[PDB]
Amino acid sequence: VALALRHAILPKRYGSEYKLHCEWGTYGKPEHFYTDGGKDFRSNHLSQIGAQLGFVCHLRDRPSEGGVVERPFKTLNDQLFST
DNA sequence: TGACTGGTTGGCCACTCAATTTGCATCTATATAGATGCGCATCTATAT
Repeated sequence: VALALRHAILPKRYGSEYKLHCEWGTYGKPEHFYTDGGKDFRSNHLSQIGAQLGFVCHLRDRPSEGGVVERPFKTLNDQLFST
């Protein structure tokens, strides 16, 4: 989770070996972080990251509330991985 | 004649001093057993 936050937050750049035509172009840090109930996200380590960067964490009520993060894995299976 | 006799140029007390014994109070500097607190292993529980 900390590696994924580091990539999300820092400005992104990729070399020509990724062959991109666009730039990812996103950066900066959240005001809130919303997660499942997994130990990874309820760990003290993430809580210390939250307090230093200033983004309080929140646990989702049910997997169906996570629709924004859950659905992209179906979309990746269909458009990318099944080929 | 060989005897006799006479002749004759410190202690008893009161006071004092060096000493030297004996005892008591005061450090003192070490020796030595018990609380207290990390620092990790180990087990249990919970979640995806």
